[PDB]
Amino acid sequence: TYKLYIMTFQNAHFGSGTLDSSKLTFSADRIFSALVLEALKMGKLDAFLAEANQDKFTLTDAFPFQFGPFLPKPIGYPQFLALENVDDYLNGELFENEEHAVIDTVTKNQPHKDDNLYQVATTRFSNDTSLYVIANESDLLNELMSSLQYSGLGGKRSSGFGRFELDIQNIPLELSDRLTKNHSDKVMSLTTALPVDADLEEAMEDGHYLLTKSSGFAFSHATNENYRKQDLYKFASGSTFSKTFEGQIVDVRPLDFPHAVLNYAKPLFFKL
Amino acid sequence: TFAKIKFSAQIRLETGLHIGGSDAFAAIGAINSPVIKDPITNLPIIPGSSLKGKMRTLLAKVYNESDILSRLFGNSKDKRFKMGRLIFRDAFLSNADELDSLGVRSYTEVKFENTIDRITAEANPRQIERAIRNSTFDFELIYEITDENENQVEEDFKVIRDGLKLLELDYLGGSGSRGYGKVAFENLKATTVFGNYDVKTLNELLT
Amino acid sequence: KKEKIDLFYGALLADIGKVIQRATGERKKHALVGADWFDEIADNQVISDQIRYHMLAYITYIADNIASGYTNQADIFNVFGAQKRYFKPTVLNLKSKPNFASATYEPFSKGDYAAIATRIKNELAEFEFNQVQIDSLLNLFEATLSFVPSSTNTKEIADISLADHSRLTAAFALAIYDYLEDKGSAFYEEEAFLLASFDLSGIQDFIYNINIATNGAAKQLKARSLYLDFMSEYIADSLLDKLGLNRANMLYVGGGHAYFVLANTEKTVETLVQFEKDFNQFLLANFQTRLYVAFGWGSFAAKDIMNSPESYRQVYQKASRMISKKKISRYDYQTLMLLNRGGKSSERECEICHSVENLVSYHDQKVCDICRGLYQFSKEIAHDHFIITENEGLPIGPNACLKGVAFEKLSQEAFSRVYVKNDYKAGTVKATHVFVGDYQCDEIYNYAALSKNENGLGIKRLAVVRLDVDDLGAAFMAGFSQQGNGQYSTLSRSATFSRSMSLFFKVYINQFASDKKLSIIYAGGDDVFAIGSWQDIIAFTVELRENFIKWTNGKLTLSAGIGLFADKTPISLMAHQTGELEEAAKGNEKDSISLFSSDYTFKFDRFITNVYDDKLEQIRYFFNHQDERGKNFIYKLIELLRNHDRMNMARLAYYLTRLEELTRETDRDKFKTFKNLFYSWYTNKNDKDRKEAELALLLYIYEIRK
Repeated sequence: TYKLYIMTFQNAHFGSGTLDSSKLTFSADRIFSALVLEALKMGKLDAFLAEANQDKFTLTDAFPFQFGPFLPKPIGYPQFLALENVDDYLNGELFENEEHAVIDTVTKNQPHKDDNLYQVATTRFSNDTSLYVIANESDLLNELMSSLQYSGLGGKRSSGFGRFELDIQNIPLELSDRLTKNHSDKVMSLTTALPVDADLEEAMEDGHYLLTKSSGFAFSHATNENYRKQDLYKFASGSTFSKTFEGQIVDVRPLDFPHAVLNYAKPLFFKL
Repeated sequence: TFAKIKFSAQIRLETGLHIGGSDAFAAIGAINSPVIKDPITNLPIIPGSSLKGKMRTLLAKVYNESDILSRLFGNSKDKRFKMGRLIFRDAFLSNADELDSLGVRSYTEVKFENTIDRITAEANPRQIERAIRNSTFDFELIYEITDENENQVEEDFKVIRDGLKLLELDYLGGSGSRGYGKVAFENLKATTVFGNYDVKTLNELLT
Repeated sequence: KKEKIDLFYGALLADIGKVIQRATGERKKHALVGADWFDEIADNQVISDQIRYHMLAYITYIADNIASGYTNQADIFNVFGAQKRYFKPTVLNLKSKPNFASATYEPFSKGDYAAIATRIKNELAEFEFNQVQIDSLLNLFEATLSFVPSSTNTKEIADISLADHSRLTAAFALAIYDYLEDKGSAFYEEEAFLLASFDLSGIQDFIYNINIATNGAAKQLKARSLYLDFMSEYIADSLLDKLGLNRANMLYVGGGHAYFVLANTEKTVETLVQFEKDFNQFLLANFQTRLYVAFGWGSFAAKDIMNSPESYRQVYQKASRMISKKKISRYDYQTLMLLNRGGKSSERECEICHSVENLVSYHDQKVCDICRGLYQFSKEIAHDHFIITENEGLPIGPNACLKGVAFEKLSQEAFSRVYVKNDYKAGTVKATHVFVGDYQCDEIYNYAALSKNENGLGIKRLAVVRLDVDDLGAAFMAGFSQQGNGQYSTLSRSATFSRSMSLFFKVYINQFASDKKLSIIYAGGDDVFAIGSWQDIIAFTVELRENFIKWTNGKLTLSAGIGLFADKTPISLMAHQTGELEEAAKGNEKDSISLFSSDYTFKFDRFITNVYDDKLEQIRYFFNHQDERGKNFIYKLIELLRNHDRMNMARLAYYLTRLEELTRETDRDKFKTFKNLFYSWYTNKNDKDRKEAELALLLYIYEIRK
């Protein structure tokens, strides 16, 4: 709400459902699960969840940062837009997407083995592009993300991916004025949110979203076996709505599991 | 407590690195087997997976029959040891300006090779691209102190340095049984970042 | 419904006496000729009585007036960017030479029409007029009464076939019958018709979800693209037979798209929404949002289409905006709570679909339901008939499946789906035609070893084509509104266009490869993907593009990307490094055949006429009538062509002049003409001749390799 972070990667894998395909942003439950796995170690996640369950805790997925903050294309009412261009895009002439990251793909190996060729895609950022989560300024979050500097984000992360440099900044105005979370007019979820149920019936009627399917494993220390998550369909970073809704933190534990698998989907919005 | 202590080296080339490539096209008179590069910089890269697996196959000959490889490089099974506390990073060719001040045109060279048949004695030439000699790359390696680590921190440092004395004896790269590797770790130090730890005795140990 | 099928046959077999008049040269009206010939040919009271009085008969009258909106049938391609041809009236044979409409074929034929009229007299006399027998009476009606002109007496551009004209009279007749069954020449202003459509989002993502470590990769690509083809054709036929209609209420089914000419009736809207929700609950049950079918319908009137520049684009935009809204707004709040609230404790996954429903392995690790069904269908693809059975395996519908039967009985079926056999060669009762581009030669592990000529000269490579038309959807939008006052973009002409682009790239692409040692994996006009041996791949692309500019009158030309790959490099890695080349081929003015690498992207004009038949033929004529200069000379010529500063022009001058005095003085003059050629097109200031010489010498070294 109050303080945009800055992640400067220069090497990152961000998943997309495979290893052969990566994506240049990372869909806010990834950064929230990174913080949960960073507060599970240095054991602190009870404080981070008593903070996180509050309505003070907002969090927001990454958008590019090339000399200024970007926002998604709002889906409907005629790919990213700088904040200077969003009002001109709601008139809409041409805002063709420049290069933020080049998505390379490299074949790798496990030498002297039998089915050993895997292929890792990689967003290689173009020497100025950063990714900027927007979250509420809090010291616990700063101790968490200043060590996610050195643990990394997203992909392989122990083979040298997703490792950044955090450069916490104030939010520039005309982007702080339009983060609302309780509005009643033409609004845009710049997170990937999942509404509460009756609130979701309120959400579907004139919401212009994508769906995008957050899924596809639980990272644990208590199974010695990899169990699939509960395959959560969500909304997109575009996803215009009317009458701003209220999201969840959807427990997607693979049933009969020792702990919770949280999958942050509650929205910070953008007025338009 | 919690810490993330990073290691640091300029990793110098004593012969030429050949690493990698995805086999685009042969291009009849051009480089068969080009070296891996950076898409933005077009400079040679030592990727972090290539360092990580290489020094965990070097430690799978010393520290094998294991728990200590498993907790330093993860294991897909074995619920404790997933992302085992070592966070590699790609290496990024620091001394490019020095290579243009020593005077060289490209940062990679083309080595001409061939293969002479045992019966016909007919040649078969190759043009392997190498990352040229006396280049330094930036090597940093995050080791991650937690409480379960704080049981057993120091014997993970008699491995890492032991895992860096072996890349200086094996080759780190592609066809390095005939030259082509021979990497070195000049100016090898350690420091602590996010947390708080004492790396005085560690930095005396890294000699 | 007996009135409805009598209405159908009396609309579709209406104006069949135009062939019976064109053959044998009669004088009276074609309606009376067709109805008397029909009463002499078969026994049907109401069908004859409405072939009589169509100029239930009143529905056929109004439908003929709507679908209307001596020379041969001209083309489709007299209407684009201006450059006029005519067709010789023949029969569509799906294993034969194509009918390239040369510009000199305007002739009173009258001898082909004897064969057409005797074939309709043969295969329609002993014929039952049931409801299930409409399909052959479309399909055979495409074989004969295509390539014949619809109405030739007027001086209007007769691009419209008689087959397409008659099937649109049938379409508007059934639609008028449904609308007038809802209610009970001011009909033209009444909004009666409803151009429906769908879009199957996810076709190019369902096919290419294969990994570098797929066990069998190219069989999966062929089976998946054919599976989505049959899915869109079953959506088309399942909507048309769930509703009280049939095929010919349809324009094409090419991509994921299919345009129908349904009626308003206040009941096609509700069965459209119901069929949409039913089929999408099917797609949720078996795919989990990997692909989604969205239906959009634009209502319009009869006077709206006949105005025609400004109104057909309006109803097309109306039917596409609802598709766009349903593509954005995906689901409806019950399905999504059924999607999220699961209690799955999965441990294994499909290694392809990443889906968890029912997982019994077919290979080393694990596989899904649908991926095991495609493992079955990739072996059943080599059959000829594809039956729509209930619960037989590999599903394409809610109460339906699909399997490739080897022309057998003792099997349940609903539709037979012939695909490479003709429009009538071995038709059963419920058989409809599918256009499929699945030529197949020796299997793909042998395309890299059969690159040699059995004389040991040829490099063991394996080439891949990904060619496509430059802009298809732009031609669907405004390809026909370029001439006139924006006119000529009618339903009929766009239908004939998309049929002839779905007849070219799916039927005639097999006869462009009825040799040629390559396996066309999927071909649909929006894309072609052909893996084969490189000498035959390059000849395949050259032959396809030259036949495609003998087609289309030189408009709408295509742009290919050919990649050479070694032995057994995986088809996931192979179909992606070739998509890069054909998007670099689309990375210039109109088109290019981007060969081997990301450069070498030559325009097709300064290719086949200029590399493949000019420069390589002179290189081949030099190094095959001559003995002393070998591959070392060609290697140094390629090196000097690849470096090329001005100093290399000096070094090449010295080199060629220095070797000229090192020949036998009986071989000096042949070398001297070759020296002058190479030095002329090395220093030619066009900048193109150097690149063309470099690729030409690449090709000559790839030929002569032992």
